[PDB]
Amino acid sequence: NMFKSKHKLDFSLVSMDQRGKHILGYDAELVNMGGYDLVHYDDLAYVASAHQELLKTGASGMIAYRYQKKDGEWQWLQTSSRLVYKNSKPDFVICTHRQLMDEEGHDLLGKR
Ligand SMILES: O=c1cc(-c2ccccc2)oc2c1ccc1ccccc12
Repeated sequence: NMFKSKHKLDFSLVSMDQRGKHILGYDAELVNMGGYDLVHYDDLAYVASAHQELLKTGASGMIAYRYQKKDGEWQWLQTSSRLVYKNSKPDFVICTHRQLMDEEGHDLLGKR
């Protein structure tokens, strides 16, 4: 139930596992989709704090949030993020996701 993806430092998508493409339901549309565009409104500030924590410390722990698929439906995801460096400089973002059920996302939502 877990899949990986790679993003630029603005979290625009670069590549994604074929497992994740089947869940999200979007390859041609993957490069046109910048960051924070398909994240739920109630999660944008919390999700942006993980982006700040990623750039500040180099890693972001598992956080639960809602992402919109192609069908318009919201998907509960929990993602851990790590940085890839090019000579000590941050280069890309590597994310590890896990597809969650609605009850699983609600339980992790109540932990923050
Ligand atoms: O909306 C972006 C896309 C993605 C994303 C996730 C799964 C599939 C495709 C894009 O997630 C994030 C985004 C931006 C900031 C994030 C911070 C922490 C964790 C995830 C973030």
